[PDB]
Amino acid sequence: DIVMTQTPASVSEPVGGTVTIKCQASESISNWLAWYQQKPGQPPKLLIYAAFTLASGVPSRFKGSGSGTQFTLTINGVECADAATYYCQQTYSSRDVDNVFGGGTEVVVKG
Amino acid sequence: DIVMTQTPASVSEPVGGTVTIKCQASESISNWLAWYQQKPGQPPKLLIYAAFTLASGVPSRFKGSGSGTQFTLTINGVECADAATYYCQQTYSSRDVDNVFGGGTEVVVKG
Amino acid sequence: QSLEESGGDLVKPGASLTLTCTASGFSFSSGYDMCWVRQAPGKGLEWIACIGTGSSGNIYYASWAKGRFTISKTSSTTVTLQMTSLTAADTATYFCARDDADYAGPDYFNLWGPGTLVTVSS
Amino acid sequence: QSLEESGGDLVKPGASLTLTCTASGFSFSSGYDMCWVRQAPGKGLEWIACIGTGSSGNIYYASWAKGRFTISKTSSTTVTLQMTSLTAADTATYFCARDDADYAGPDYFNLWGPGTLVTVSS
Amino acid sequence: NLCPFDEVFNATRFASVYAWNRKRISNCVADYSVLYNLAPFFTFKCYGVSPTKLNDLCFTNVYADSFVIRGDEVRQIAPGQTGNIADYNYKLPDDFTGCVIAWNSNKLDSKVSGNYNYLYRLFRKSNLKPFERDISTEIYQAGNKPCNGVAGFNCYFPLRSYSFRPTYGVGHQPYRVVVLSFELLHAPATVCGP
Amino acid sequence: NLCPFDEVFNATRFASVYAWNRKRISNCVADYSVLYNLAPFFTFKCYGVSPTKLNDLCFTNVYADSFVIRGDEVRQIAPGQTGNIADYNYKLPDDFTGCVIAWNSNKLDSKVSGNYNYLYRLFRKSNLKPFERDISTEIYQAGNKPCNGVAGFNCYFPLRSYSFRPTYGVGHQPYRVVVLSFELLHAPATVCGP
Repeated sequence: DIVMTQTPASVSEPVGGTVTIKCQASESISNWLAWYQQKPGQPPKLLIYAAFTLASGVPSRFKGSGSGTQFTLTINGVECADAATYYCQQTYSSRDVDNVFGGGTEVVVKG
Repeated sequence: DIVMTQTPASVSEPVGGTVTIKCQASESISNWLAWYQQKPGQPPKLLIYAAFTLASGVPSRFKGSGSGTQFTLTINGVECADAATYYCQQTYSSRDVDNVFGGGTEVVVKG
Repeated sequence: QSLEESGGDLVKPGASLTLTCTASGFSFSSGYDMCWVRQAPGKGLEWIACIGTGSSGNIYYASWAKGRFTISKTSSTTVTLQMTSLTAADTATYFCARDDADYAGPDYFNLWGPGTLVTVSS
Repeated sequence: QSLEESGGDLVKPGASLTLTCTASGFSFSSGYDMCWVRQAPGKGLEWIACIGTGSSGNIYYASWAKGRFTISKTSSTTVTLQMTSLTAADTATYFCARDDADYAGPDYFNLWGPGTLVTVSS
Repeated sequence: NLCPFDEVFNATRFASVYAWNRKRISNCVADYSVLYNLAPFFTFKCYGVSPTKLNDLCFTNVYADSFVIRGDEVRQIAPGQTGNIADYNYKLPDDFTGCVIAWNSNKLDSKVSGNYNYLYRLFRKSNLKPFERDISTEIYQAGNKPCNGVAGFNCYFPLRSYSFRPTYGVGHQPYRVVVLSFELLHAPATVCGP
Repeated sequence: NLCPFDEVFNATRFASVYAWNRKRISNCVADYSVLYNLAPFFTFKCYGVSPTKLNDLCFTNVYADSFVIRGDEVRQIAPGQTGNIADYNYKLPDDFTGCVIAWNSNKLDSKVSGNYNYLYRLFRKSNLKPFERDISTEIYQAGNKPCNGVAGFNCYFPLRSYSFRPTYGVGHQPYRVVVLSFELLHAPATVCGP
């Protein structure tokens, strides 16, 4: 029913920059969305629930923004420890959906 | 703009008695006013701010009353430790005013 | 508290497996929803199923696994997922995640298990 | 906190002086306003000037001291006031009071300095 | 070809009031007797058309807007009303046509831990014109110094969360609201009753 | 000879609601275009005359009453309204003429420590007659035994202080209010627009 896509596939900036990741849904999903982070060889960790609220124990560098059909996640400062993969989950209508999760975005911090 | 007057110039009442000091403003200043007390050779001490509220650490005998253009301050009982000079301040409009403070009232406790 | 998973081993093509998710430090109360997801070695996350640990389980399935998979709760701390006819593309790491709201579906996954590796090859 | 005064000394008539107000235990933040008042030896208190300690200080003056005096903030813990063309009627004790609300004007004076005596005599 | 009322009404999760959904109903037959089993404790006080004769009438185009609000704020969803929800979240035109329905959903949208997923806009520069959604998350500057992204004093996040307290009265409980906007235009009738 | 709207509207500090200020406007030209730079976010809802055609009209005598109230209490400034402010602080006559203006002043009358200088009357023997002021601070007797100046149990101070909380919505923020009372009497016209 609702299918999302995540862009770009991969990003790269020096340590001082800010990264922005876009996730867009086929239909409006309102405020139901979640940004997850997975480092290699580890289960993913929740970062942004409700598309704005920071998780528990997450550093105050991940800002979520947008609502409706377009969502963005922005890291204002990378520190070579944020090199991971980021995912967006719709958590809105999961009756007949192939995959709640979107595609994977791989972040490379070239320090 | 606002010119204020304070009466009487000097008072003298027994230890158990009550003293009253009146302060009148030319134009309506509403509730903005403060009663200060200055002992000889001392900086003045704030007693009654906002024309009703007692300051911090002031004995519960100085009561303020009235609002608008006419205000009164009353000591229901003196104990020879309240001999000083009392002033009223408009703190309402000081764009072009010669003096916010009113005249001084010297209180003599005839114990 | 943890959800260490078991039953991960090599299975020949056209066979069946039954993985188990066991809770540690708590049991399956009715206030939480359980889910199973999988991840290919180099691809993104894929959601498989969810079961509610309440009085009336709201079992939910993805479109791509409508009849191949089957999830069922079997005890107070154990939920099993069984698949049949595993193909070459079913090799992946499977995670047993826990939800945070019982809205008949996978909501935010607050807690994740370490996940187990399942490979299909001759 | 204290606002001890300085620069108070005898001056011949028709000269200039520059008194200083120095804070202790705090710095002149944007929250609170500063003012200078004076008291003649036998008269009541008279207000002279006020300056804000914020981004844009709203300097004010009494009507009788429209241009004779000049008050300015020079550092984080020092505000100075300068008078010129002094006369025999300018002798008084000067206090540096601190306001409690920056409504662009002298509000209630919660804290006062000890004040210093300035005398004008030939 | 029955109208898709069940999916709009029997949806498990409704949108937050600020980012309300919008659905178009067209080319179907609409029935109103069903809206008793899908929505308990409904309240169909409404405007622009008599509810009793909705059965024998045709509607040219129908919009369905759904969200979740507090119990005591349901009176704010009406033409000409003034308040937080009407000004900053959902404003209805004065000459509104169509019917509004609200039903209690404590059993569906109340959690023991506390529902922190339903949000509403609290700060806004100016009131919304009718039918306009503000999905901006820009920090609100309530003082004189610019916020510059900092959320200190006089710098508040424009969106707050609903702190549902079912222990108190029905004014502190989540009510699900569905608004139907009808009309009558040059297009021939396409949505009709049974 | 411009009317003194600058002094009334751009005054640094307004009066408390219970001791509201009063000003007379006479023998001047009243320009209403100024009331956009001085008073942002105003609400010019008003009574007795069309606001737009005020430019070409002459007023017999103009009274301006200014004060500061809460955001949620602004709806109490209207003829016939009932409430706390309507009964005990400021009553408008039923046959009122003139226009009321209210604008948010969070940037001017909000203090980090807390605003404790604006007061409002909370207790009173009976409702105010239209256009009356009660500045008495007599201790209120809420029981049977006379207070005799004591403020103990069942003996309350009639005046309270506004505790503005800008963390909440605009309903807990200080709004500055100015009420203009026109009239039409035997005296010839003396205040007119441009």
